[PDB]
Amino acid sequence: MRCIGISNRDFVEGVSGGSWVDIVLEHGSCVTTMAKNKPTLDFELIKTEAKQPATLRKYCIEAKLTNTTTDSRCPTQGEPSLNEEQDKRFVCKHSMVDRGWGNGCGLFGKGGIVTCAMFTCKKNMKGKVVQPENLEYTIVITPHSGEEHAVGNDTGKHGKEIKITPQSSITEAELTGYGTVTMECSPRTGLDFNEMVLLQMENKAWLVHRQWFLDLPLPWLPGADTQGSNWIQKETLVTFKNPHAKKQDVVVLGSQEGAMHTALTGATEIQMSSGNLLFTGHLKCRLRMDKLQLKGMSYSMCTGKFKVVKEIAETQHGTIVIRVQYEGDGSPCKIPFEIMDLEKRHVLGRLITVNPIVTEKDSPVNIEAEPPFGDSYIIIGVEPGQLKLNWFKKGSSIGQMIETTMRGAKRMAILGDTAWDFGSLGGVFTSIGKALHQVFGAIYGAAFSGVSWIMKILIGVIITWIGMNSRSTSLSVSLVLVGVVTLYLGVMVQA
Amino acid sequence: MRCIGISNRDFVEGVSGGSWVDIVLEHGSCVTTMAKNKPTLDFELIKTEAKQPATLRKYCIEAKLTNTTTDSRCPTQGEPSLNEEQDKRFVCKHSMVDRGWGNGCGLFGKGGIVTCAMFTCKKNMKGKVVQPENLEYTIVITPHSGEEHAVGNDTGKHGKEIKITPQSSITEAELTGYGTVTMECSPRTGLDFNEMVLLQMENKAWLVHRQWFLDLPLPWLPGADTQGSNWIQKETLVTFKNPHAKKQDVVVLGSQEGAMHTALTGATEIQMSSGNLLFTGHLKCRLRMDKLQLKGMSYSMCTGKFKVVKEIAETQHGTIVIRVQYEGDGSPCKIPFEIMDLEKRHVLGRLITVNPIVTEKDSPVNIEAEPPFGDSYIIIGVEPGQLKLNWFKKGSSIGQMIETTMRGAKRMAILGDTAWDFGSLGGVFTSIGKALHQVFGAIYGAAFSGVSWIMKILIGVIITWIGMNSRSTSLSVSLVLVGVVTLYLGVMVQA
Amino acid sequence: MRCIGISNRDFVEGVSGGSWVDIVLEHGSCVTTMAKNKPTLDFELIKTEAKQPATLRKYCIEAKLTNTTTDSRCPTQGEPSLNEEQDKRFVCKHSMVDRGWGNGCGLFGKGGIVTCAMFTCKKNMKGKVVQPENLEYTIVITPHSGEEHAVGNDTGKHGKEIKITPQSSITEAELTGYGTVTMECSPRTGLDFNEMVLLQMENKAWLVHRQWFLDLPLPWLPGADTQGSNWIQKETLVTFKNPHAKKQDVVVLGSQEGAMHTALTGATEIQMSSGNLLFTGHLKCRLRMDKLQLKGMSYSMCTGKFKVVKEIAETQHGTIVIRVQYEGDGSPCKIPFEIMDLEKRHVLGRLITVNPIVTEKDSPVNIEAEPPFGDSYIIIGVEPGQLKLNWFKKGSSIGQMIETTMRGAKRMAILGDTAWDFGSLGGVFTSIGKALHQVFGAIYGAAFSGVSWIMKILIGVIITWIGMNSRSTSLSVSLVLVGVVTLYLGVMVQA
Amino acid sequence: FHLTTRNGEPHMIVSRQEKGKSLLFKTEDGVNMCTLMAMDLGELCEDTITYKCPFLKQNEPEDIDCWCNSTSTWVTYGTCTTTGEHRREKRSVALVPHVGMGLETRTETWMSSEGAWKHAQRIETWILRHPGFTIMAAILAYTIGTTHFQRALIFILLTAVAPSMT
Amino acid sequence: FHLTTRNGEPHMIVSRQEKGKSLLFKTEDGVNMCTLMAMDLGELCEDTITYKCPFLKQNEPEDIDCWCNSTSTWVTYGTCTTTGEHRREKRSVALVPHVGMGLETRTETWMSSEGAWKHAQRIETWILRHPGFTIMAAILAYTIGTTHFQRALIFILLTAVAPSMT
Amino acid sequence: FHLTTRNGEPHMIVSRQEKGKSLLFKTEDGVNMCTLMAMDLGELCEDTITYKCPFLKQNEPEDIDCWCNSTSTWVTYGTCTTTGEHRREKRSVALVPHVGMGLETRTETWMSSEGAWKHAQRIETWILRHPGFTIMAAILAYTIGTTHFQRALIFILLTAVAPSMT
Repeated sequence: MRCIGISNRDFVEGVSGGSWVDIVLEHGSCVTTMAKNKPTLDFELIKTEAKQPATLRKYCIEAKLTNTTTDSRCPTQGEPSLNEEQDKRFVCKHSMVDRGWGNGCGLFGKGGIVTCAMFTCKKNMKGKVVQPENLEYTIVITPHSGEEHAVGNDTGKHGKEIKITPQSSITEAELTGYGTVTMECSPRTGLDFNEMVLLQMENKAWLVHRQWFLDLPLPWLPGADTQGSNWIQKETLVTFKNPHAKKQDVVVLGSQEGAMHTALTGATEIQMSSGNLLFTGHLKCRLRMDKLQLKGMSYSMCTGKFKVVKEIAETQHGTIVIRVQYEGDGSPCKIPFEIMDLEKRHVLGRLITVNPIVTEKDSPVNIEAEPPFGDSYIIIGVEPGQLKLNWFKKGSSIGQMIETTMRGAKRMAILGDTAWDFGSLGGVFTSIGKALHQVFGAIYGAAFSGVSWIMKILIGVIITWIGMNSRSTSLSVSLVLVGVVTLYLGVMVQA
Repeated sequence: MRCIGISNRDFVEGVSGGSWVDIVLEHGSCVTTMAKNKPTLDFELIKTEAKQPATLRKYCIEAKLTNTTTDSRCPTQGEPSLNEEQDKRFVCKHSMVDRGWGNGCGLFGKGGIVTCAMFTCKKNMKGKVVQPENLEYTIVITPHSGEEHAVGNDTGKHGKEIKITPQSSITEAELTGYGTVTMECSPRTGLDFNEMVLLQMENKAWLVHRQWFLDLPLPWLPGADTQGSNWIQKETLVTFKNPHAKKQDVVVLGSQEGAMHTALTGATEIQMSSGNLLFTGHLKCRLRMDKLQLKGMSYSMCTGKFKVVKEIAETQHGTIVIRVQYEGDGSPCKIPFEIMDLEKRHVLGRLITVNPIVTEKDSPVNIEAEPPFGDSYIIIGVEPGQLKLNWFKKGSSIGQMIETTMRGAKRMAILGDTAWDFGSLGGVFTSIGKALHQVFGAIYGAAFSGVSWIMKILIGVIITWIGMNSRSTSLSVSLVLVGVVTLYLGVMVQA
Repeated sequence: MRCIGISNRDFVEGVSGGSWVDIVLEHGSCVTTMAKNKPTLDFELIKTEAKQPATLRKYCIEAKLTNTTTDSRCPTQGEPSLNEEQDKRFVCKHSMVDRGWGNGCGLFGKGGIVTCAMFTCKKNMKGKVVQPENLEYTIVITPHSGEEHAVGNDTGKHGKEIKITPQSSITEAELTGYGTVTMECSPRTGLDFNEMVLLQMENKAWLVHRQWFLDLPLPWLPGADTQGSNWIQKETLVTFKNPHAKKQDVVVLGSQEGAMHTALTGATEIQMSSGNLLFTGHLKCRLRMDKLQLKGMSYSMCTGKFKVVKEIAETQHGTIVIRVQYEGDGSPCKIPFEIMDLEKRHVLGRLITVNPIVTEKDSPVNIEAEPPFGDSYIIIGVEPGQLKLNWFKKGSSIGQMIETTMRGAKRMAILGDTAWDFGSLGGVFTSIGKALHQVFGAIYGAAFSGVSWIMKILIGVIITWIGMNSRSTSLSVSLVLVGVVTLYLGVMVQA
Repeated sequence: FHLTTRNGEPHMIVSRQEKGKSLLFKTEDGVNMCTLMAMDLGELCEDTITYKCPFLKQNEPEDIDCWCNSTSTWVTYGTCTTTGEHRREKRSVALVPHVGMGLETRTETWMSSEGAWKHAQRIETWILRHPGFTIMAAILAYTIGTTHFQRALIFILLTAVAPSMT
Repeated sequence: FHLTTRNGEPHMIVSRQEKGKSLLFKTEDGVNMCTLMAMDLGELCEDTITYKCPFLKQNEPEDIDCWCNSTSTWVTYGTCTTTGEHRREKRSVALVPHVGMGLETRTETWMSSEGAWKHAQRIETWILRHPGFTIMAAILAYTIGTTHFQRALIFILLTAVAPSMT
Repeated sequence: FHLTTRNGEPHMIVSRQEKGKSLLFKTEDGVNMCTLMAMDLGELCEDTITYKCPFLKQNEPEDIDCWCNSTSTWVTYGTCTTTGEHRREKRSVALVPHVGMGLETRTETWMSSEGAWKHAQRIETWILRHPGFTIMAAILAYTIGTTHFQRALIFILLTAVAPSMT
């Protein structure tokens, strides 16, 4: 009851044999969890954080040149040997020039020169590498209880926010009034954060790739060292000119701050100051929701008169959301709510908030539902005081069928290898039932009669029997597979 | 009639009821329009001009220069910066030269020198682009009144000049003494304009492909600028003598007008002195001669003396142009005008200026006419004083037949796709009729008996029946097509 | 025995029709010649040189300029001509320069200039072409006697070095003890030589291509030319600055010797001290052996004891070295060296040095052997106290089969068409036997019994009889061919 | 030889009035004895060439235009001739256009010899430049064609129609 | 003008307070007349540059900024500009950070998924970027190939080669 | 100097011992003072440059080194630097060598025509350069193709495909 308005609405409407339900979570892509006799939920990752960064490497953006000594020897005397060459504090080189009888030496020949200078590092340019185990995932969990101050909200707090640390796999998030749900939710099986790096300057920062981050022909200092003397990639900034005699116009290039800032412009700027808001990364979230329970589910069917305050406004996914008030008495009380045909014979739609509850007098109550495309009558209450609400929604049924089926197929594909339980014996049939649900359950529950499970499994065994004794083996394979799918997923959907 | 000596004299031998003749017109090519018992017209374009052309990019041609300076520093001091070089108004370069130990700074080595000057230049091109909108055509319309100053005269005050443009669609024009003609024209057929550009130099102009401007290495000015201070590729004109220690004198390239004239030769020269004669594209001009009156068909018959001043000035088409004076009284009157055979049995000529009429005594009249092929007699006047002129035309019958049908074929070729009225339902039949006329009607009216139409359509239906009831299908397809063309084109010719 | 560590080695074992080995000799390769009743020899090349080279064209690199003259005449006054021009020793140019009325002359216009100067040149190249005739080849012959300096020694007294030149083809060389051996060959079967030319400067040299050697744009001199008067393309070294007034400041181009060191480097370098390294091109050579016998054979076998100094060394060709030391008494003596198989019965391994001898006791002999890849016993000495040193030799017998057969095949293939003596009638049999014995001879010698020739030719005629009277004609062609090869090649091997 | 200062350095403007002669002055630095050894110094112009005469104390001058034994200084002068002109004329820059098309028009017409034979000449030029396509068309004609007349007609049609597409 | 002893040799520290004046002093080595002649000198700051000043025998001063004529000595001084700022040049080095990505991501699910999608998009582009070849190849295969396997080979191979060919 | 009669005219040899000053001498016409504005003057040596000094009466000396007031002459001088050596500068160009004769590649490429013919040339180069794959493709075509034209078709398709995949 928190994610009514965001574009990436998703629904998972299946359960496992051991109630080990599996979800994917992405930035901005909330999820709604349905279940039978159990409270429904809404899951989202609200903010991604990367705490305790690892200082990968450091760059000296600007340079200072000091204590620049230099010496030379006449030809055949060998290179001069000062004490700065051994010390890495000084960056330096040797070369040769023609010297001889003209300029002091004996004969014209290529005598050696050594040219050394202290390299002082005025300013730093920090690099941060995020490892998979350093992702602190902030997850918001909100029930479909009946709250009001979460619809189209960000801080709306009736549920709980939990910081998942991948070192701690199992975690207990105590949802108020309903108990707790076990959190076994890993980012490890998501995309690998192996090639993302953050450049940090003063307080601002950008995001850029690792290979690019290291390719830069700049001063190159390791994370472990602190003094900076152990200095690598010497010749990036000190550009010695051609040595005439002994001196050469040793000068460090100007500050690269402006140049590299101009170059880095256009990359992914990150306002790191409010945290490492990484915009990518799957979270693969396995949950035992059996510990969770609905304190409100079994309250008495609710008798008194019942009225509506605000009228419907459509949502992005196209779901009924009604704020309704209860003028009667008997609170707390289980409120009737059904979505009937216009002749009040057979039920069409589905309601998200299983067993809606009204445990407070003179308060709005949020009721959620999802009809099909077609005229329908939301029937509320019991006579005296019956409420009938005509409703219609646009679209094509096949549109939702293909949309939901393809969305679930992609969800299972990403929630695939290493994710769905294939190694766990006994639950293998349950795991394949879950998978077949996540792909074909839209077709099963919507297209194929809704359904009354007993009679449709009878039809399922009928189609299996016709398939096995068919005039063609191709049709036999094509039809008995669907029939066994129907039977097994009817045994499943019953749960 | 104006057009004598112009090689490309196209003909329209006939008119229909709709009279929606779409004349082709091209540079250096006149057109003659016939019409049964209606005034006969001569069409020309006298002058193509694109008024108010746009300016694309100016090019420099003759470079003044001043404030040239050479600054330099000793090696190991960095090439000096100048207040001169930071402004685009100047042109400049940095270079490296071996300053020796005697050369001011006694430390021999290779160092930087900055050399540069002001660059404002005197004579400049005018580059210009022409769009389809700005195409203005100047159309000359003349009647065949046979006024004396017609042979080899273009702008003489005898006809009408109209300022046609695609921006304009309809405009009536007045032909003095012959009524009204509507310029409902359609200048649609611009050849191509993306890759053609106009160039002007003081008092001369040229046409050249756009790539030639885009690639020619000379100084630039985009059309927007007006100060003449910002230039692109400005370094090409300046060519620097080899650096000489601290001297670095700059020189440019001198008079390029001669280089332009000798190199650009072979491109399309345009005589802008008389305006810009754009020899490009054809004109596809629809004219309706429904409301064009003829003054003199009702006049009496000439009965006086008859005399010839000058004999035929033989034309490229062998068309008799008789400049003849009628001292006889009674004017205005209709002229006897026969073109007869050797034996003088039957007439087979084709006079051009319908209703040859003398407006006033003691005045010459230029009668235009096209005799048959071979030898023949021209009969002017009536006995007594009957005037006979023997004349021979060298052309061959089937020859001139095939070339005139080919001229019609070309005219329909350019007057082809999107031109002939295919959209107008009901008028599609008339459009195909006029097409068959403009191609095969020469054959129809000059070879097939002339013709008295009733008996020839009888013969045509006979031919069609024989072709349909023939022994071979190829001959049937060959002959029934000719028959149906004969029938329908005859029905058109009657109108 | 200087081929240890030399990768390319062939164990040619045989004598040709005229009892002359056909050496294939390549730089950095080995040859070893064997035959029964014939001491083994080692044939090598150690030095290649070209003497009395021809000077294709002399290049003088550094040009000094003297006695430069310049003169000019005003326009229309004339074109000056100087006697200095007629003498070709000067480089001369004509030119055009503006003069003027106020410019120290009479009128505005282009007057002529002639400027020219002497062209001396001090430093010069030396480019020479080498003909096949002028080459000299340093062959060296070594005996397999096992002497201490006769193993892997580049300066041992044992070896004898001879030079080979076409001018003295039939030459006689002497080997200590063994006697007289004949030098005779024309090695011109190698790569073409006309495509290469050698430059030399002071001491360094470069191998380059003739057309490149002539392309380099500098002054020339024909080969016979030595006077310095004639000079071709002498303009490039003498740069004439821009035409200017009455002057043409003549600039002398700098020595390109540094430029040549910059360019030629990367190409094929050569040092004259080591002689030309024209390793390209095989050297085929004839070499008669009839005039040599076994030296030391008269020495009796000694029945003392044998000791081993160094362990069983391994070379790069499946061959074993044994330093056998004789602690007993009775030196010198004919070495008993033999092979046995696991059954201690058959002599299967192949020996290198026939009848080795000991110079003196306590001076061991370096016996060399080639057993087959497998397990065998090198029997040193004779019982009692024999030494049946076991030895496992890695590899596959088919390995050496394919390797030796292929190497001999390629050896006779590069020396194939127009190389092996097919024209000689009667000697065609000897040439066919030569081809088989160079290619198939290892089949007779190594794998087929070792061999004692009489018994195996009996076996071969038996195999021919079996193959002829066989059940299959394919097997007949496969077996009788091998049998006749065995018989005829054994007859050849006896020679 | 009018003297001013720019960038904190002296700046003398010389003219023909003092040409090819030793420049002399008395300034704060001392007795300034400059030699203007230059070349193009004529009467004053608007092509204002400028120069640094460098400070040279005693050494051997070389590869300089002007020098002064007292201190570095600026000198300037013109370059135009006596009569008056920009500078010496040269001829340079490489350039040439395409060559035209006019009074011919670009459609098959007029029965002319050149126009009539242009199409055949282009066909045979294409055939010479495209032997492989010619062989391929011949093979297709052979396979599809049942009669030799149809074979030749189809081959000619293919060879004539393939270039017209381009 | 401040003399120290480093590496067994004298070291001379000079400031701009004695700029443009010959190095004159007196020590036990003798009358050490010496000269500094380059104009790179700046004020006294931390950017210390050094030299060795060679010893005259007969030659004219040449090839060295400094020149002594009594005993070789090392001269060092400051080079920073008058505003107290180190020397520096405006030249800059960097690259283009917009787009780079060669090979990444997990090992297998990425392999399967991106293989399916890349093959799908590649084939689909070949089928829509060049459609007519596809349908003509399909009908040609269906007409010519004897077996469905053969027909599959025919049109799959044609659809593979034609868009690359065209 | 040495006023000799060279080529039948007066001829002088001016050296560097006097420089940048007007010479004075005597001839039959009288006393002649000679200007010498040659800036690239050195001391006398072998490299003797020579002039034919003009005669000017009153016109402005322009674009010339030498001139007098009475008569023409021939002034010469050396150009050796202080060390006494000839003129000096670098560089020129020599073509970089390499091993093996390269004669298989000349002329530059027309983009459109060579792009069009890239496939035709590439198939030929590839089919020539890999006879082994030619044999395998031929064998596969021989086996698969039931009748002759199927065999040829499969062969040519594979030969066209093989370069493309590379």
